[PDB]
Order: sequence, then C-alpha cells, then structure tokens
Amino acid sequence: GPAVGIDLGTTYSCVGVFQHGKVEIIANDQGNRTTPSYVAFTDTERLIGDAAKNQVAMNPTNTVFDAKRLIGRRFDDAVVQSDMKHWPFMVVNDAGRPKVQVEYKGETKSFYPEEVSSMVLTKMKEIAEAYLGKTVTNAVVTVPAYFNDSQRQATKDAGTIAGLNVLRIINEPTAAAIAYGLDKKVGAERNVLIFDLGGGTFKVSILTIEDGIFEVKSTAGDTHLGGEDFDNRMVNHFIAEFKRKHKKDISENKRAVRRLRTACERAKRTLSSSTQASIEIDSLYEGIDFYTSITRARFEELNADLFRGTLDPVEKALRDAKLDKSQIHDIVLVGGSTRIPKIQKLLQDFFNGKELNKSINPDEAVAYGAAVQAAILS
Ligand SMILES: Nc1ncnc2c1ncn2[C@@H]1O[C@H](COP(=O)(O)OP(=O)(O)O)[C@@H](O)[C@H]1O
Ligand SMILES: [Cl-]
Ligand SMILES: [Cl-]
Ligand SMILES: [Mg+2]
Ligand code: NA
Repeated sequence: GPAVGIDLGTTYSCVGVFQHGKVEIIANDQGNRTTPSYVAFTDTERLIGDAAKNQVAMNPTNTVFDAKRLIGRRFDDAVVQSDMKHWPFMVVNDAGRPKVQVEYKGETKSFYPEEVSSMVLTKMKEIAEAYLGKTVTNAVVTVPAYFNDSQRQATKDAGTIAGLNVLRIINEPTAAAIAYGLDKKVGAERNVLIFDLGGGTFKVSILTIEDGIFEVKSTAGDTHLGGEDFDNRMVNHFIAEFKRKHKKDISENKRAVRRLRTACERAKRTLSSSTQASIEIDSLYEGIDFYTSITRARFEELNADLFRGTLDPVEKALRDAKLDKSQIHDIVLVGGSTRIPKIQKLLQDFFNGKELNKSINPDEAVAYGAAVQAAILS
C-alpha cells in the first residue's frame, strides 16, 4: 500500500501509517490529528468530519453522529431503543434493522449505520491519501473488545463500502498495547490494563500477554461515560452563570446551548495543559456576548463524582481478572479524556503511585497501534 491503521471512534476517528519504522498519525485538511465521527446532509451537500461537526448547532436534525452505537445491532435492541430517545436525528426500522433518516437535497433518505461509518472511513482514507500522495487500499480497522460478530462484520462492511480492503479487525485495547510495543516477545507473560476514557464511552480491559498472544483477562466500563458528559457539567454551570448575570435562561435555545457546549469542550482541552481557560462567545443569546473563564479546579469540582466513578470499573476488572493492583505491569491511557490531569491522578493514586504509559497521545494510541499492525500484516 502502504496499509493504514484506522480507529473508527464513537466520537472521533484517527488514521496512521507506519513508514520507516515510525508511525505517522496523519493530520486532516484542518490540521487536526483526529476527526469527528460526524456526517451532515443539507439541501445541497453532504459534509463529513470537521465540516459536519462545525454546523451541528444549526442542522441538528440532519447531522448524524453516534453511528457506532447502532452499527451491527437490530432495531429491537434495547440499547438502540434507549439511545434513540436522545438523538436529534431519526432512526427508523427497516425490516428489523435500524437506519438513520435525514433530509438530503430536499428528499428523505435513510442510511444503514455501516453506510454512515463508510463515509467517515472514506474521509479517513482520503486524509491518508493526501499525505501519502498515493491510493490507500489496505487497512486495519479497530473495534471495542465487546463487539460481537455482527458489529464486527458491519464495521468491516463499512470499510469495504469506503473502498478499503480490511486486512483485519482488531480490538482497540490490543491496538493500544501494540502501540507501546507491549506485544514484543519476552517469554514471561505480562498483565496490562487499558484505561480508555473517550468522548462517549469508558472501557477498561486487562490483557495478559505472552509471546505476542493477547489473553483478555477481564473487561469493564460504562458505555455512557465520556468527555461529552464533562462538557455537559460545564454547560449547566455556564447556563447558571449567564442567567445570574443577565437574568436570561438560554436552556431552550438549542443553538445557543450547542454553541456553549462547543466552547466548553474547547475550554476543557485547554484545562488539561493550563490551570485556566477563557470562553468568549459572540451573540450567544439575544445579541448578548458571553465572555468568561473557568479554572482547572472548578472544572474538577463540577466533574468530581464522574471522574472518581471511573475507579469502580477498574476494581471490577481487577477482581474479575482475579488480579491484584500490584499484578498490573503496565497501565495504558487511551481516549482523549485520559489527558485530564485529575483523571491521571485518580488512576495513579489508585495504583499507589504506578507510572502511566501516556507518551503517545491517548486519543491516537488506537490508530497508532492499528498502523503498526497493518504494516505487519502487509
Ligand atoms: N486535551 C484533552 N483534554 C481533555 N479532553 C480531551 C482532550 N483532547 C480531547 N479530549 C476529549 O476526548 C474525547 C474524544 O476522545 P477520542 O479518544 O478522540 O475519541 P473516541 O472516544 O470517540 O475514540 C472528547 O470528549 C474530547 O473533547
Ligand atoms: Cl479533512
Ligand atoms: Cl513506547
Ligand atoms: Mg476511542
Ligand atoms: Na478515537
């Protein structure tokens, strides 16, 4: 090819290519190392990635996201039935299969989850192609360890539809381990804990690695815990602030709320490297601008319970793996949310001071490992 490694994420996707013994995590047209798993449909065009998420606040009904939550599932699926209630876009039943229904060029159209994901994969593929200046055909696509055969088949199908020859579908936690070279043979088995706190889901896997063979010792997590929940706590905090200073409640203005949410998500990232972040939105509500700031401490306070709750699934996993804290030789951070200093502290404290593998951007670790494995399979 070369073959590329693609992390098709719930909220953000990432692509990397292994060349000259090094992995290149490829930046998109906007210079972003990860790309939103969004697709939007309008009267005139279909948008994918950044372009799609950038207009989600004004086109909520025809901007699709969270396709990964539907992929490979039946319409009757209790989780599908639950999730549907929270999405602004429509999900219909087509012969027992869920399809998202949107308006595109004035006409009603429905897409299978793999079709939406194929669009996201197409974007990732083109991102790699612009960098490589060559056609990308072969790829390794990652999936959560919990995915069943249907979910995996559907993920592979999305790749096929995107024009990719999926060399192999591998687990995200295994990919993260590969990224750190933990798959290299050393004879004696090693116990690795993958702590993945992403944009929408939280997952922990305990793997036992002996001579490159990955033995999943245990798994645990929360399919509904991620960075978006942290943005939320900030949103409500600022809705209260605006209401105090301006005696106006923006809660019912869908667009104002989405704009504030974006501002919060951004401030949140800055808070991972700075102890303070500024928020300056123009024409937030009724021509009123919202210029404010938030401290790391405040952000931590607003999310204290959520942050700490991540430890329960960790204890659970260890217990199920019939392993003690001390038996974990490596702790790998995955997911953009593990970049939050407070999260790292909680996890380290829990592991009594143990160092965390975090040199590779957590939100890129999956793609990184996938890129390495793709090279190996090529
Ligand atoms: N520097 C950072 N600090 C805190 N949160 C971050 C940072 N960078 C990204 N995030 C958050 O990480 C989440 C996305 O994680 P990512 O691993 O890229 O996606 P996914 O979970 O879909 O695989 C989002 O909630 C995003 O806001
Ligand atoms: Cl792009
Ligand atoms: Cl390393
Ligand atoms: Mg992820
Ligand atoms: Na991702």
